[PDB]
Amino acid sequence: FSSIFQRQRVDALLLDLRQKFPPKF
Amino acid sequence: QLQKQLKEAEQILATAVYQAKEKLKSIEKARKGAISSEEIIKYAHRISASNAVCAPLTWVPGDPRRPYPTDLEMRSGLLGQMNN
Amino acid sequence: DDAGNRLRFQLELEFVQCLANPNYLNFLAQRGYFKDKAFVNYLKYLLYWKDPEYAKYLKYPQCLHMLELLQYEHFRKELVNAQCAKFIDEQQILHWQHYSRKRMRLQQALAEQ
Amino acid sequence: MQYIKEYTDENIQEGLAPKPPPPIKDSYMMFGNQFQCDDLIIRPL
Amino acid sequence: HVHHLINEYRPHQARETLRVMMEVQKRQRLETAERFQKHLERVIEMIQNCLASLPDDL
Amino acid sequence: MSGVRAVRISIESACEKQVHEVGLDGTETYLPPLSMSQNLARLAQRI
Amino acid sequence: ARLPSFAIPYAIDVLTTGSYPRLPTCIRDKIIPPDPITKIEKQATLHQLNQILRHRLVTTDLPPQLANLTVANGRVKFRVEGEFEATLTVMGDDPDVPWRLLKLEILVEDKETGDGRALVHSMQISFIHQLVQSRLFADEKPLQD
Amino acid sequence: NHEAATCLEDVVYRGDMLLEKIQSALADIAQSQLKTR
Repeated sequence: FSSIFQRQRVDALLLDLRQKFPPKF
Repeated sequence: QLQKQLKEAEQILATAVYQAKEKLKSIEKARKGAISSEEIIKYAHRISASNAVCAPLTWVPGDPRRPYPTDLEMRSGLLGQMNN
Repeated sequence: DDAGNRLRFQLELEFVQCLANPNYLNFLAQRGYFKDKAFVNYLKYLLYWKDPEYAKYLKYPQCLHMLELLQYEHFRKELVNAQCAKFIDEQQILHWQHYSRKRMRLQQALAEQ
Repeated sequence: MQYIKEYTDENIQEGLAPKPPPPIKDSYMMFGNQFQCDDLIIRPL
Repeated sequence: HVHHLINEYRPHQARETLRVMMEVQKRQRLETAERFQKHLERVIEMIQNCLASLPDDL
Repeated sequence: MSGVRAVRISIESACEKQVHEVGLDGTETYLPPLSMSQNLARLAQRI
Repeated sequence: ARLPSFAIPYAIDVLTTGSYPRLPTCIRDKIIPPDPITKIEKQATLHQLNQILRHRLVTTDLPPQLANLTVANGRVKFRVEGEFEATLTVMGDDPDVPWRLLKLEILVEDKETGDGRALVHSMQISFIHQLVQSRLFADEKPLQD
Repeated sequence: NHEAATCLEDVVYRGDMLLEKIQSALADIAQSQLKTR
């Protein structure tokens, strides 16, 4: 019968965006 | 004020012609079929001379009179006689 | 060869009239002809009585009604139980009384007044 | 009952190989136990 | 003799009833007909007052 | 009968009332919705 | 000697229709699954969606800066050509509906920063998508905010 | 019943030529406000 091996600074400054724009409910 | 009069005057008109255009197309489908009344009477006499497509006035559970012809009309039907 | 046309017409007529019997299709079901590839090719073909020209020789309604259920092939894998075939049979006869039940209420309405 | 095979493969074909429609029967019809022919008398007197 | 004489209204009943419902749909065709002029001239007067108010709005 | 002709006159079936489900001893229930432009919303909810 | 009824009506259903409406519809309703949307009707309903969208926006509070759009094919195609393209479609009727963010893409790009990859993963696209949609389900004023 | 079809269809046609004109009288000012922008 992967990564660009620049995501670490991409996510780091994206982390800076999360502490400025957090997710909002 | 001229355009807001213009949009709303047509808005009621659009509603007024919506039911109108609904009414125009409803009669478009009504007249497509037309059959003479005499063979209309004769056909209802044929397919239900006995209570065949319509039920009898007194029907009880266990009547062999069914919308399907049941086995008595099949074996007495012509298929059950000429080949089997 | 007028013999072939008439004889086949009445043979194929009673086949859907035999197919109008819900218990006959149940008899197909324990016989397991619902999944036969020749028969599913045949039963898709069998759908040519829907026109009124061939239906003036056709006399009973639910032959065409339950044949279309078989077309989806979902209905064909069931009916191995006789209880669902009986349920189809019982609801068909529970609504064949429609004209009788409609006429008796209007007769009751006219008798009450 | 009986299974039919003579004309089942006749009509699953190509072109006009499926049979043409039969003409309107203007003679005896053999439906069922009755005859139900055309132009019959409605009732005997 | 008594039983054959009484049954004569089985094709006769069909002639009254096939008539009587279809003047109601004719009536429904009719009562929607003057519905149409009561609708078409009721929006011409809508056009008329809008055209009457057309220069007066200046 | 009586030599009446065959012509094509319109006859509309009594489609005022429909039947869906039969209760005990008759008395069915009658349900046409006949909705307005709300029907346009449902075809876009599946979208 | 007695004779039964004949009934003309049912003869109309047999002859004029190839289907029989005085058969119990609940058999097919309970067992047989339904049928989807067909052709030659979706074009009209989409153009109905075309009209209600082009009248929604002339009513709803529009930000007039740069958002050129075409409401064609049921999607408004919300786009400013520098950074933003999305297809927003009303899920229901005209007046009080929220929106949905049916498609999302970003017009910002570079050809040598990433390793020949889309610099953004699709999981952020969804992470924005519901963030728009949860706040579209928070039912705010849709266009300005 | 034959003439009722004709009497109905004639006022339908009065609706038909009137709606075709005013939908164009809708349309000619409908796209006119597009190019106003």
